[PDB]
Amino acid sequence: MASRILLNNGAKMPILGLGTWKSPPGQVTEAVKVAIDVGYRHIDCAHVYQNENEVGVAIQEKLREQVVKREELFIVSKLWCTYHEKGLVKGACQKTLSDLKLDYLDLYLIHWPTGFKPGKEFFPLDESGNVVPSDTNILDTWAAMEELVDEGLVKAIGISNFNHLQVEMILNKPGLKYKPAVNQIECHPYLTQEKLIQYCQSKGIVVTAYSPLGSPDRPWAKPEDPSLLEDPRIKAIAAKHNKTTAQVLIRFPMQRNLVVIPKSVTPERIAENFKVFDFELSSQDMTTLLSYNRNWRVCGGLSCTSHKDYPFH
Ligand SMILES: NC(=O)c1ccc[n+]([C@@H]2O[C@H](COP(=O)([O-])OP(=O)(O)OC[C@H]3O[C@@H](n4cnc5c(N)ncnc54)[C@H](OP(=O)(O)O)[C@@H]3O)[C@@H](O)[C@H]2O)c1
Ligand SMILES: O=C(O)COc1cc(F)ccc1C(=O)NCc1cccc([N+](=O)[O-])c1
Repeated sequence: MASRILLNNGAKMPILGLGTWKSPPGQVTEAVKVAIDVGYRHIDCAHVYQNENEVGVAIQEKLREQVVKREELFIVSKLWCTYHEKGLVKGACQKTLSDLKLDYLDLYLIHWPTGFKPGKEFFPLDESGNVVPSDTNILDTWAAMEELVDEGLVKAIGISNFNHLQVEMILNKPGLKYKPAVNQIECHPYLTQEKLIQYCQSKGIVVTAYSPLGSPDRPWAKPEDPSLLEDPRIKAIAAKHNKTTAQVLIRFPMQRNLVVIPKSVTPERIAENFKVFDFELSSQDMTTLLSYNRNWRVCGGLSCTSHKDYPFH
């Protein structure tokens, strides 16, 4: 298992990265420092996570310390929904760059296909509680992303939470200049994504799996929800291989040619989660894990279901 995957922009992307959604601002600097110290070279970020400044402190310190060189890091961020208009994309990218202490991003994603009304609120609401859409579509937002490549702000551009038809819309865009390098989607044994993964891979788009552990710290968790880390069937595979359940859950997407971005702020788990390059799941293990699919989503976007571009109908 090589550590990097070749993207369709000619650059290589580390297949294991550190997630940062929900990482508290007072803990994420040390989390990223530890991650870099123990071998991580890819950090997944977003403006909406409200902690990019603190992620950036860690990156800058490790560059200053010469623990790593900038060209060895692969830093990803995402354009939030309230910045889909053409005139807002560059400034949104530049705010993320400033916060992360970077001159360029390795990859910048459209975070969700849904555009929302610009303003201070990340979820602008009407008086009845619906999110207020923007009238800017995915194709014009994509053209604005292409400009960022042509200005040197980002090395690669991609998409996130785009369904099959939305990916195809991008690929079929009149005058398309750069194909998306990545589609970052939720993926784990309860949401195995065979159809969307095969489509993206067949077009040369690399898939990144988010919430690979089932996001046990998601803010909307309910007790009746299934739990990957506690599933006896997955624990049994881990025991057979003398690895933790989390390690199995991270290795699983790796063997599907996916990138995977487990989140932790716990030093011992950050290190544990990286120790996944030294064992192999069998084909039978892989098919068994795939069999657990139930189309269960951490990020279901249930408050966004009437948006013309809601992705999960
Ligand atoms: N593009 C998108 O729309 C989108 C959506 C969701 C997520 N993402 C990205 O994907 C990343 C990962 O997804 P996620 O944050 O939803 O959840 P996740 O990575 O599936 O799970 C994170 C949770 O698992 C715990 N954990 C981590 N390693 C563990 C281990 N070895 N043993 C036991 N528990 C462990 C963490 O606890 P501690 O931190 O307390 O250790 C945290 O509670 C995000 O942080 C974000 O970067 C992107
Ligand atoms: O979107 C992520 O990366 C994780 O989830 C969130 C993180 C945040 F910091 C804030 C909000 C979310 C969240 O609600 N994310 C879910 C979401 C967002 C936008 C649109 C949709 N949609 O289905 O169209 C869904």
